[PDB]
Amino acid sequence: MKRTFQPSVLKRNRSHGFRARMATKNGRQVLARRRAKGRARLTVSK
Amino acid sequence: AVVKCKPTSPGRRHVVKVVNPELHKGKPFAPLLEKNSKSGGRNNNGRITTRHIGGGHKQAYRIVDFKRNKDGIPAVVERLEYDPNRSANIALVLYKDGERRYILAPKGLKAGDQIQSGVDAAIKPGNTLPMRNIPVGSTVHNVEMKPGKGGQLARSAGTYVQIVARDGAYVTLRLRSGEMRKVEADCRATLGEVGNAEHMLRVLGKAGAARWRGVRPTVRGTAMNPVDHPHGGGEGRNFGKHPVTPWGVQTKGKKTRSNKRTDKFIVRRRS
Amino acid sequence: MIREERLLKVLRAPHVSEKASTAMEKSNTIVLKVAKDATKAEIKAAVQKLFEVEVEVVNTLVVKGKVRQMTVRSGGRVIRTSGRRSDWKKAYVTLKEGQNL
RNA sequence: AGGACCGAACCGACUAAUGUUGAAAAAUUAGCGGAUGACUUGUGGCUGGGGGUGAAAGGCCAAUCAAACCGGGAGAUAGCU
RNA sequence: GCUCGCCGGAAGACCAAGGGUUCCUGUCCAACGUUAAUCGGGGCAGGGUGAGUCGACCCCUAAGGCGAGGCCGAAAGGCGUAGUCGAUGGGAAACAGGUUAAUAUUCCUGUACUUGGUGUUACUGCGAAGGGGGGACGGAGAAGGCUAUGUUGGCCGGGCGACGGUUGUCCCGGUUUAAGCGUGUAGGCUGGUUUUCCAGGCAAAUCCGGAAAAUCAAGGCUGAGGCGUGAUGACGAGGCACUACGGUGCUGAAGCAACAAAUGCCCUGCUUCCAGGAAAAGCCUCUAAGCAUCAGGUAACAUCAAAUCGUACCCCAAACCGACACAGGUGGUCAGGUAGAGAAUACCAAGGCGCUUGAGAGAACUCGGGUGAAGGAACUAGGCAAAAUGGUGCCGUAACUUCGGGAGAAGGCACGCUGAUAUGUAGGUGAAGCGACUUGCUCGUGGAGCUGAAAUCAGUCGAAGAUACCAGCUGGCUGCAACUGUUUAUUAAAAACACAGCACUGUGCAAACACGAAAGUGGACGUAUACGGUGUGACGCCUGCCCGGUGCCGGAAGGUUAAUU
Repeated sequence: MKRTFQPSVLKRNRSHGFRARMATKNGRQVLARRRAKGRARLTVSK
Repeated sequence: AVVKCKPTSPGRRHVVKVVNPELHKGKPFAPLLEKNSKSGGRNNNGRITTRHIGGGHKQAYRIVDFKRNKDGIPAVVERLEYDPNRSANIALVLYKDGERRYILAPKGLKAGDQIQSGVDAAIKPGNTLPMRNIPVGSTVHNVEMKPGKGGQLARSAGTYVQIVARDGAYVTLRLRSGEMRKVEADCRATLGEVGNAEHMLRVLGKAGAARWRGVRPTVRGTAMNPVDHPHGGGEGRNFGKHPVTPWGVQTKGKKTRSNKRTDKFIVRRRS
Repeated sequence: MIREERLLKVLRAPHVSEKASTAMEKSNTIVLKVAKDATKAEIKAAVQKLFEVEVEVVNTLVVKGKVRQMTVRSGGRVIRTSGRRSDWKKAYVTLKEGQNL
């Protein structure tokens, strides 16, 4: 059966990547929270 | 000519098609084409704003001359062409200076005919004149609403407009709806009716024939649940309510026109 | 033209392997480790100057490093650590007729 | 010619049996329907929660849907256990 | 290592996506592996990915995104113009052999090709964010010409049989060879060439478009394949040597023809239909401003430059998505033989596997199957399940019907092998020879050779000849829905939804309506033969009476009636 995760690097980066987070102020607020928590990986960007 | 197909399968039993031998068979005139991407009835917000639109055949837009501005230069009709963007078909006309254009094909037009526009053009089908220069009682089409804007009225397949009166700066027209309307006498019109009057006689025959005109299925309101439509549920087939649109406005009789800016131009409303 | 300091930077080490030895003894080809950002023109100039040989052509590839795992003790306690070795660039330098080291 | 016919790929899911701490959080085996079309499929894109989308079943919206998920108001309130 | 078995339109081979060293070599067996393990996709160490031509990047744009100014909006922000991004699409060029334990169109050998820069020479009108061509486009169907590929013959090399026979209508194997360059033919399209003129191509043009005149239609574009060369080269059965028996080294015959051939190529063609089938750049061409013995353009030659990133390996799977070394899911490409209509099916090739617990036993019972006397639906809610039918050709086929259907209705019969007609027929292909011509990738005639159904007559074996696999059960009466379709991913596929058709109703375009505090956008680059809403649901015959109630439409005299005053 087809499962929900159907990976694609281009779609991954376009949806949750660093430049996508930086494009809006809500996404920029996501990054600030993750910096405050001290996350080792800020985004899915790799 | 309208032709009935033989019932060699269901889906062909009730198909009636309008066949036109004089329509061009080759490709259209390339310089007068543009792309026309489909919308699905979605606006720039991405939401369905008109229901039952989507799919259908790919179409290219043909730039049709609705203004008819080239005054005093005769044009000859090269060929009649099929146009997928409208019910009427169009004519490719060659002006004496070597420029080509598309116009709506009037009723009697055919290849070789001569057309002209302007104040001094002869009173013949396919000729475009200001309505100041057209005799009262004439049958015209592709009628301008504002001088120089381009034809807006009576553009469909079998439609036409009657000039019923001329009173000063305005002429009074009888529209296909039966409405009497005033327009400026400087607005242009083309003499004759639009051709392809057999358009209304075609029968699609099957569901798919409407799907490839880009029409999606219509679900009856009474077939839904109350959350989806005012014609809500019921155990079995219940209605018990006044008919309304999906947004709760009483259809089947309630008038919806509200335009005080324009009311001065409506001599009589349709009936 | 490439400055001499750049040339003294771009060459890292000869690369020793049986593929490298076979290449040298078959095709007169020299295999080196080079700076990861060294272009073929830079490698050509560097070999031609620092090794005093005449170079035919340079072929390059990037080698991705592997994950290496080993332990470090931090205050009377051994902890397992993991990390990736750094990438490096490998040059296949074909010599016209000279002899190298 | 055909929303034509029989029938593989391909797309479905009518019946039975098995399975039910499964090989599998919906499958397998034997049959079954469509199979040039209102078909099917890859790759991108758009629509966001009282909102979307729906050939309409309260269907689907990441194994979650008569109002998703995450965080917060928040130690809601609980004449009940 | 030898046998046996399984897949073979896959369980083989090559990728994309995704993964990320799983790849190859050496070592180890704790843990991991549903057992053991000397083995491993496990631990440790070392190695491995070579590009002007493949891909990315790059030039160009689709849907869409972002968007200087701008227009809107309490703020946040929304929309959008110029523009700029965005492939799943268009833009330049390499093939064949050899080689590593692990890479190859990348390394080597041989033979090529493309684009650009810079010089020299010769001849010269060059020059755009501008004009025009082109790129550039659907579905279906039908040839015809070919090729990949296959079969047989010839040729070459080998063989003479563990058991009767086997010096021959005998057996086994091989009979390969590319890009490029030259030629330009089966086919497809189109009249050509000059001269003059101009209300068109936002300006101007010698280009495109248009109008006349003359003169020849005998011209040009496009195009598979074949042929030549590439290639006295490479490869090549097999021998001859060494050996660590892994494997390495040397040499090397023939290397042709006929027939059959695609779903591949000609073909982005041709014919036909309606539902009427991207864009932009590269490319060709025309001029403007401008430049003027410059600069630029064309051609030849020379020379240089073609960077950077990917390249291992899996890839219908033990490397991806499913928590697992999970009977599931996953797009593209290739496709050999014998039967066969076939990519079904059976058995095989190349290739790959026996599915990571075994050994015995031969109870009940469960599961998956085979066969059953007599009976034959008596079973059961119900013929559920099973059994049965099943191919091709021919004969024959009712009611009813919207005249198409019903219909493979039903029901029958003939099917193997051998010989003859005919040492292989009808048909297909077609060589030499010969005749012409405009003189070779020519035409006509001819019929060698090859291939080759179907039928009839005669005979013959078996219980049985569509012998296996494969492969319709049929008929009668009725309810519902006209029909193909769609749906409750995961207990409901239906009589439900949709549907073509019908009706009512709204809407005059800045349309109604919908999404939006708005700007705007969809409706629609449409315009009443159009668009939205509602109900009904092919077709046929039809659709009666009621306006008291509730709605909607019209009217406004009168009564009542808000802010305000």
